Amino acid sequence: GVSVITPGTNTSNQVAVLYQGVNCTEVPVAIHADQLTPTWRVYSTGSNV
Amino acid sequence: RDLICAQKFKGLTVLPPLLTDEMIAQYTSALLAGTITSGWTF
Repeated sequence: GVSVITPGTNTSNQVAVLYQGVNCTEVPVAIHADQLTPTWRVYSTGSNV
Repeated sequence: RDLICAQKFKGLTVLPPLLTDEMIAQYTSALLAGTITSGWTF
């Protein structure tokens, strides 16, 4: 599961993404290769982990 | 090596609770300390 953590669009458009139940040495890190689509999701980011 | 919790592959996962066992133990410890040292006043 993918969970999106937002403070509200009234406050800010920044979000935090929780990839539920998986490790993030294992999350796909195709950040600049998102247009090639190795993932079901299209969006990919490289923020603090 | 085969675990019964490999129901993830059929799409069935378990979410962890917000309060851990340590946090529930700290709440219980606070309740016990208040009950012993202050009665019903806390």
